[PDB]
Amino acid sequence: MREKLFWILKKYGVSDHIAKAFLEIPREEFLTKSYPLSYVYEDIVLVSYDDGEEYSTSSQPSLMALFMEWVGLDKGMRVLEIGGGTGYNAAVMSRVVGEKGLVVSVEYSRKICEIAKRNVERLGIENVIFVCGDGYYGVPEFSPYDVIFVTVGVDEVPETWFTQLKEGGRVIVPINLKLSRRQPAFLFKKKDPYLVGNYKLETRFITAGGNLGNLLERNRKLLREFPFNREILLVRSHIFVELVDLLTRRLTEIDGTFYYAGPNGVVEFLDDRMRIYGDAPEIENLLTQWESCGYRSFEYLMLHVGYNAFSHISCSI
Amino acid sequence: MREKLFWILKKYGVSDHIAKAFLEIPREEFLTKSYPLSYVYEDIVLVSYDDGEEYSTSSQPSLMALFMEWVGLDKGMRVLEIGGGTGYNAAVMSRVVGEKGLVVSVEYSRKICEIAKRNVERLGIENVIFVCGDGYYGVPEFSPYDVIFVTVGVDEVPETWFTQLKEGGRVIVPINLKLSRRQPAFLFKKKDPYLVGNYKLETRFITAGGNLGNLLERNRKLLREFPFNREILLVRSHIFVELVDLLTRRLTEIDGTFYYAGPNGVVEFLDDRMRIYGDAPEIENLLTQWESCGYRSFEYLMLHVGYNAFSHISCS
Ligand SMILES: Nc1ncnc2c1ncn2[C@@H]1O[C@H](CSCC[C@H](N)C(=O)O)[C@@H](O)[C@H]1O
Ligand SMILES: Nc1ncnc2c1ncn2[C@@H]1O[C@H](CSCC[C@H](N)C(=O)O)[C@@H](O)[C@H]1O
Ligand SMILES: [Cl-]
Ligand SMILES: [Cl-]
Ligand SMILES: [Cl-]
Ligand SMILES: [Cl-]
Ligand SMILES: [Cl-]
Ligand SMILES: [Cl-]
Ligand SMILES: [Cl-]
Ligand SMILES: [Cl-]
Ligand SMILES: [Cl-]
Ligand SMILES: [Cl-]
Repeated sequence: MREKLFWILKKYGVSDHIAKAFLEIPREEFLTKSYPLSYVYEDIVLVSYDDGEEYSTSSQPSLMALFMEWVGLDKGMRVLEIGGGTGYNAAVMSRVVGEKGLVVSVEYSRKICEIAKRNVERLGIENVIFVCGDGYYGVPEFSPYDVIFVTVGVDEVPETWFTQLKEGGRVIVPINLKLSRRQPAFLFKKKDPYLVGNYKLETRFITAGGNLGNLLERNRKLLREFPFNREILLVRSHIFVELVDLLTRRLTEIDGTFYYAGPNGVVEFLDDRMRIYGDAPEIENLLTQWESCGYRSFEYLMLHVGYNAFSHISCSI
Repeated sequence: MREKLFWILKKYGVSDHIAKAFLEIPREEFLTKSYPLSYVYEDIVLVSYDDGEEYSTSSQPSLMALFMEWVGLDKGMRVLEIGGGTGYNAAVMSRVVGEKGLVVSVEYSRKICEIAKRNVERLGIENVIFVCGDGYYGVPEFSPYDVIFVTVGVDEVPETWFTQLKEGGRVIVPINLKLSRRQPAFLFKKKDPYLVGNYKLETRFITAGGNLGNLLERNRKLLREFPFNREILLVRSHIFVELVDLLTRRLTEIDGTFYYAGPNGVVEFLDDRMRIYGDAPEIENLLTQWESCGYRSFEYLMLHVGYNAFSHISCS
């Protein structure tokens, strides 16, 4: 029953206003497959749709509640959810933001998105708008948003989301760190022209398709030919490459060699060494900042992701 | 007369092969308005043309001789002269490079250029080619050049000249500084992808027209909209802005405020600080290097002007 889930969330430290949201939405109405109710209200992930071709899951309730607590989701806010699925999380967040708030959710699968629209209608929810398409583009018509809530692993936070986010808005997002076979989730706050934030924990969301899952491939198109400049010894190169992936969103690879596709140069990353073609002073700056921060991995650094500005690292503690 | 001029050039340390060229060219043949011969050979600037609307001047002989010495002008070289005027300096250099050398001289004024052509034609000087046009473009066909010899104040050394210059080639050039309104002359040597050089002395030349005199206006068109990033305080801002003018050649201005029009951002220069819109790590690096070099002005620094590369400052 919903009561047990509500209680379990309270035990997790989830506040009353967010926990109450989970008490008001019947999770079973979002599952296309029948499960015993005792299973429906367990704090676990549930397959919500599976036809052999397409698949979707309802996320672990406590993780979603934590995400909501972390971004400070509350009454009257406007949220852009990426990876709506059959709609359960969107429905829960709709109760959190209340009647004056709004939830816009994007689902890439046409079939799954249509099922979500139906579920929203069946439950009589009037403040949840589902959009069927690639979350990469966001939904500018209903921006600005207070929060960008991502429930699918994405290669990057596209500039679209940044532009659609209010100054001071938050982004909770699981990033596909494919080069390390990991999915770290981060919490960012917008302070134009940056998203400033920190790593939170490892997550297990479905990996995104479309333009939210082909960044390496897309960035190959950004590569240009530049004359060789110089080489620089690089310690813990893999750790730095992870940081370039997260901070620049311009990392790509050709034949297994990773390259930063810069606007004025290309940086080829090798085993504890990097070759610079053209100019990439922004990469030299990240390296200096990283060195000043003890060469620690991304989990222990404050990230300043620039939009129409280069990125930087800080570790003031 | 020319005999006195020669003696003076020698007294200034000018080599014999260069000073001798001044004994072979009649300066009076390049002046359209008669002057007493005793004045013609004084070591000064003379008005060589003036129809009331347009005018040109023959530069100070010793300054030209020094320029020649500094770029190592010698026999068989190919020189691109910018700002040919009525042709006197081109003619003198033609003697230095000899029958096997060549002087390609560009003059922007159609009338003055025609006069220059008539002058070398009349004197039978055959290794001088005058081009009537904007020196901004140089003259690709006759490159590679050993030397680019500039005799007019220019806003920048365009990439065209860099491309047309041999590796190891030299450029002697007076640059129109946008802020201080001075015309310091610099000696550069090409070491792809840079022109590496140093300030030599302050000069006074006619300020170039065409694309060699409208850099601020051209760069204003390169400005783009970028979000405010951050503000950076700095001391001796004017000194730094002049270095940005010289090293980046991307300076512009609107209503008296100078801006660096960068590829990825715009830097607004204020009296005691600069505001960065978008990003300009290349400026951030020049700033750090300048501060490292003691916040000194361009006269004391080694400039590495990049072409298809960002620039750098050194002070070894
Ligand atoms: N590029 C892209 N844009 C928008 N949605 C995507 C996507 N790639 C994947 N997805 C979707 O993201 C989803 C995440 S699982 C659904 C979690 C959802 N918040 C709920 O409450 O059920 C899947 O349904 C999947 O098809
Ligand atoms: N963009 C441009 N390209 C080539 N010449 C230019 C110019 N702008 C100005 N000039 C010219 O540069 C000249 C400099 S005065 C001439 C010095 C000349 N070497 C001589 O011996 O007389 C003037 O004739 C002037 O018209
Ligand atoms: Cl490949
Ligand atoms: Cl591949
Ligand atoms: Cl670089
Ligand atoms: Cl560099
Ligand atoms: Cl930077
Ligand atoms: Cl100053
Ligand atoms: Cl001052
Ligand atoms: Cl910055
Ligand atoms: Cl520098
Ligand atoms: Cl340097």
